[PDB]
Amino acid sequence: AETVSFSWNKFVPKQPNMILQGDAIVTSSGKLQLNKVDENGTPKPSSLGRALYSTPIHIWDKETGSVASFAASFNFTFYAPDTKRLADGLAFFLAPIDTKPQTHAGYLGLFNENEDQVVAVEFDTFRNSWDPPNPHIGINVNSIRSIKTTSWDLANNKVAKVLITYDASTSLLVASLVYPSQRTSNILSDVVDLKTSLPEWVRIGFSAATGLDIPGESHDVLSWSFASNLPH
Amino acid sequence: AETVSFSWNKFVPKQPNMILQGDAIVTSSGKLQLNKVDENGTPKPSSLGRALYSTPIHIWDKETGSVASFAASFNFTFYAPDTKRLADGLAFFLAPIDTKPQTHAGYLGLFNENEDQVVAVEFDTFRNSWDPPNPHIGINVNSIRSIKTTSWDLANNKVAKVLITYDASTSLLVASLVYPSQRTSNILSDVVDLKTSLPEWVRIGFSAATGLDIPGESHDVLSWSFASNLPH
Amino acid sequence: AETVSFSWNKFVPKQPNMILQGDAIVTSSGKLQLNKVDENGTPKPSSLGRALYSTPIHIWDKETGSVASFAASFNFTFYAPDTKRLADGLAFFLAPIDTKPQTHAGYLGLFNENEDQVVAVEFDTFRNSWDPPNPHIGINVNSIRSIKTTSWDLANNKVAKVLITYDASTSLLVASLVYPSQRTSNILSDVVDLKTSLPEWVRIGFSAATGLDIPGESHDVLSWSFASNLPH
Amino acid sequence: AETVSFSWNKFVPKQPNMILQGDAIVTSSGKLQLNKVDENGTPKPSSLGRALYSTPIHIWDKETGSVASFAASFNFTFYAPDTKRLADGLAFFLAPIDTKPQTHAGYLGLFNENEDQVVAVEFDTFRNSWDPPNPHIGINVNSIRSIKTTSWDLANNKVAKVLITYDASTSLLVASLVYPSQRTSNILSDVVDLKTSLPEWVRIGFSAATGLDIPGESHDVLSWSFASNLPH
Ligand SMILES: [Ca+2]
Ligand SMILES: [Ca+2]
Ligand SMILES: [Ca+2]
Ligand SMILES: [Ca+2]
Ligand SMILES: [Mn+2]
Ligand SMILES: [Mn+2]
Ligand SMILES: [Mn+2]
Ligand SMILES: [Mn+2]
Repeated sequence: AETVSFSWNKFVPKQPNMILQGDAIVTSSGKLQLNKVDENGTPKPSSLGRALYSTPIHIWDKETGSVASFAASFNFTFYAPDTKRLADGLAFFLAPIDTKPQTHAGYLGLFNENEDQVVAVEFDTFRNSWDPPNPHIGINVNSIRSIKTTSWDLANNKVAKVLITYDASTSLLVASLVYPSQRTSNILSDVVDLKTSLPEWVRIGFSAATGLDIPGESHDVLSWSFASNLPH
Repeated sequence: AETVSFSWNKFVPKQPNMILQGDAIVTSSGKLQLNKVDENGTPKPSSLGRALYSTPIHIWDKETGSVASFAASFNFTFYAPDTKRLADGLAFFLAPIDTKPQTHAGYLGLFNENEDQVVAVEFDTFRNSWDPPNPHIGINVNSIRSIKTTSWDLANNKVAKVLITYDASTSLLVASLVYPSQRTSNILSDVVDLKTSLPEWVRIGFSAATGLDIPGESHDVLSWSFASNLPH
Repeated sequence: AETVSFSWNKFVPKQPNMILQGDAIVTSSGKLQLNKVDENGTPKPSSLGRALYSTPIHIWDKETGSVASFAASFNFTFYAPDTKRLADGLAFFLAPIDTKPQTHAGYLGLFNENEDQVVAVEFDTFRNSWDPPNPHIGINVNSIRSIKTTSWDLANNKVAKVLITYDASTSLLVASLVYPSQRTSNILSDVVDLKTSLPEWVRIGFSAATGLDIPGESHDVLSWSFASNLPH
Repeated sequence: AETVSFSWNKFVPKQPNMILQGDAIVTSSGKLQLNKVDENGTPKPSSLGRALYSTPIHIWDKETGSVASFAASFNFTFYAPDTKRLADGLAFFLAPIDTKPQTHAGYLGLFNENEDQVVAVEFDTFRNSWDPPNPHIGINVNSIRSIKTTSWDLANNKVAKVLITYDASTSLLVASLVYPSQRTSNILSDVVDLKTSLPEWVRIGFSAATGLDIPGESHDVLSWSFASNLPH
């Protein structure tokens, strides 16, 4: 085996175990603030933040052909000056180490218009042409066109708690989101082949975009947990 | 703190850390077989099995007024000779140590017709008068009338994987069930106050009933995991 | 695999997950008090206490021939009215489920004069004919005659912290005792074959005796931790 | 809290979560080989290897004034062409992120002749003027002059297993080394104040040197484990 794992109940400004890209930063108040905001705290359009964890993860193994199993979780929120007009979303993902930001807005900073090898779970607020009705949750295997999605019952300014799981044995990825304040929950599950989708080593992180021409909503990540196993 | 936790990938016949009630037994093949069956393997009506874990759990504390947080999981299946005619269901629960079986069939062995202090998560196959349309999943706080339920997309003879969580801090209980074979999943969540619902010490286990006049479906528990924390 | 594990930072009077034998009891003040004492708090001679954990442990497996690996720890102390005159000792051990107390004093309640299948780590204060000079630590495989022992640098009324390990793979048992207050430590290690020494299922606990004709020292167990794994 | 932790049962050549300094490298055969050797496999004098783990560790906190507790372990060996002539040693340590190698041989690559803020546990084979008789184990707080040491019963070409612990609460560091093949073990313990000794963030790793004018012994690290907690 080969294992790793970490937990933070807060973000520490300037923490060396993290890598901030784009607009992303950490507040004195221990928030991971992915997008840029007004003094009033209002979001700025055409914004983009990413955040990754420094140590790369050994997700699969060529010789052995072994596949890691992982799990992650994190508390997060959003702020929408106007809830009738949201965009663009937030995502948790896995990418090559070298990873850098891609297209914004609708592409959630993870994908570029044409065809990085990315695996992602999206929390989408905005109906692109490829999107389904309503904000939803989706699995993204090398495309902004989710292989599966599900209605997401978002709640502005309220804390959502998230759970992600990868069962190597079934090759089945599961995502669940719960809002304790509203006693509400959504889940989603599908199969993903790590191997054909990613490099043996990856980096994980968060991505988030605001509306192109609109402010839509900010995206703050409050806490974060991760564990992984890779067997013999 | 005070913690406990256990995991089994199989059941061992005659294992001393378990307590079998009613029809319940463990197969040579490491299954926990809750209800009785034909040679052909068909279920016998009016059957009832319970199974508990020996060590009692310290779920809450009077002096401190502290509340445990727990989580559990287990792989399970069902066998329905005839899928048009199912009953009665399966449940995971928490009860007083002294606990013994109650009414069968529709009462899932946990509750008696009139008004034990029981907390349960049910997997219900049968529309009682108190039930909602379709097999579902529900939270049972001292009553067979779920405070909340959700459509359960059962699949006969297929393995379902289950997850239960209790967040003391939010007092929010979450139940998720996933069927990897069908890439299908359901979740459900609501608040439950341990304190007002149960004794400081409890025992946990499984309950399962067959149709009164029908065979409906058997209920086998394949594996089992549990962890709990009780703080200062 | 098959795993279990538990931790207590205090003892709860009347806790159902424990079994008290002999003089042993739990104080309002959360101590596990193995031997009997004066109002003044002085120990009573010819005293004997044992304490076990309720759930039995699956230490080895016949079919598979698999062996568990475990580890334990606990904070403990002793009280000697007169340090020139100590007896008799304290022990942590593994026994058959059925286990009941044996001979006292020098036999630490675990062994009887002539030849239960017991494995124990002793903290011996008293030179029996079979003992070596000075209080020591020893490994006891079915005999009060340690297969190995080591000088123990005891310190009255001071808290000692203990560590026990069993590496199934090497079949090597290790015991370390440290006294933080005095920046002092002892270790001891040797091989033990679980299989030939014990039953597939065992119960673990503590034993402790006072001097036959003397008071010697009391033995209180403050905290306790245990984890075990048994593989496929 | 804030936690991290990792385990490897082998080293992967070119693994990105590690940083190799000096002569240090990883063998096809998954060894971490700290010093340089002959084709015959014999060690080369005046050699030096270091190895660190990439992610930095948050060992203590200014605001809170909280101190982490950690533990580590690793399997290691040594090869001495001639056991009458050994040098120079191996060490596990904590340093500033920026850390780079210091003086070799007797200084184990961690310290320079005159007075980096380093905390280390040494496995010393060579009697310097500051050393005590015999190979030993020692605690090094900002000096190659151990604040405490203990006889180390080394065994050439044999696998030693090591354990390191830091109890923030007692501020007591413990080191134990065991050689299963020989049923032999050594322990050592003393207090160390993280705060006054190191920066809030540190990097951990291994260091190892060969004899100045002699080959002495090689130093290979086989496996490695680490966990840390930093509280609120
Ligand atoms: Ca979209
Ligand atoms: Ca029903
Ligand atoms: Ca004795
Ligand atoms: Ca030296
Ligand atoms: Mn979408
Ligand atoms: Mn129902
Ligand atoms: Mn003895
Ligand atoms: Mn030295």
